[PDB]
Amino acid sequence: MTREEIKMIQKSWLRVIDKMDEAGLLFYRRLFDVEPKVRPLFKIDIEKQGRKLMDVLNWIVLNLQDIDAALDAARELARRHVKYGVKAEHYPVVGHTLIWTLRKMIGSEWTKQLEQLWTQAYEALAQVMIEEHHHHHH
Amino acid sequence: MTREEIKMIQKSWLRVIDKMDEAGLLFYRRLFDVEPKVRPLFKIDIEKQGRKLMDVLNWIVLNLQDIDAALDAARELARRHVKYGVKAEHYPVVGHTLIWTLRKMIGSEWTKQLEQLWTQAYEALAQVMIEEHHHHHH
Ligand code: HEM
Ligand code: HEM
Repeated sequence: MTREEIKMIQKSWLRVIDKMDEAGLLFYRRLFDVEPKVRPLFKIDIEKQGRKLMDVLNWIVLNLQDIDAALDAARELARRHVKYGVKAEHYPVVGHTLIWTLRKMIGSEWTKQLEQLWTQAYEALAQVMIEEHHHHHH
Repeated sequence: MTREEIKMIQKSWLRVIDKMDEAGLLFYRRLFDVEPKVRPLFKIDIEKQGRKLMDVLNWIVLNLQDIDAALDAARELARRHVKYGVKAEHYPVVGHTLIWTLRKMIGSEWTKQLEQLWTQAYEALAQVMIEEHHHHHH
């Protein structure tokens, strides 16, 4: 997840916080209208102090903030790559070669699911590093 | 990222480690055949001690292990949800309602990019929690 991405997530979260109570009511009312069967899981007076919307939003945001902080190490790695002469345009071919090599080495135990997981993991990490390359790239 | 997912990633990583040197050579040879222009970024004798494949694989795996450990808190949250009477089948509607509410509250500042980021973040967290529900679900 890139810095640009977490920034726009945080900004939209702040927008909801600004209208927190209104947003929370809207969430409950929509939830119970689309799926009345979950209504009994909540207090009869749940609108008065329940915070379902924020419970979910805050968990997401707090988790993403932890992941973003951890990715500072990847940004440090990218800065080293700048110094190695590596450019943002080089990341796709390394990724393709990574998957090509894994497919070869794992053989008949390689699966579409594995290919997807490794592809998504590489692509996400590469996107963080590419974002850093762009900042130093003169 | 679910426990099932990180397990299959780790298993495939162990398979590569078993043939680490062979895999590393294959990676370099493929890389330089598809993109000879990156060859000068590497030592003339890079096959002898370079570890590009493992450098990338290990970074991915070590990052994913940290995220998996952090997700123990989400599994704890899911266990509480089991006790609240929540079922795996309830997660989609909460997610749809989350996005519906954000779209409403954010209005003309809501974007397809924001919708995608929030959708993916919710879906991923929900998948971790659903996996836990399945274990307790009698
Ligand atoms: C997600 C992608 C990548 C990851 C996780 C990664 C990881 C690493 C790591 C851990 C090192 C060891 C040195 C250090 O920590 O600074 C390294 C070195 C290096 N990487 Fe990467 N790298 C990635 C992408 C690339 C790309 C796209 C290239 C382009 C050719 C590249 C070329 C190099 C070079 C030239 C070195 C130093 C020379 C060497 O180790 O032989 N890397 N990389
Ligand atoms: C990713 C999805 C979800 C997240 C992050 C989440 C988060 C939370 C949190 C932080 C709490 C406060 C209590 C605690 O920590 O145990 C809570 C309570 C609760 N949640 Fe969730 N939840 C999610 C999905 C759901 C779903 C799908 C339902 C189904 C209706 C649900 C119903 C409830 C109920 C009934 C409570 C306790 C009663 C209340 O707080 O009013 N949650 N949830």
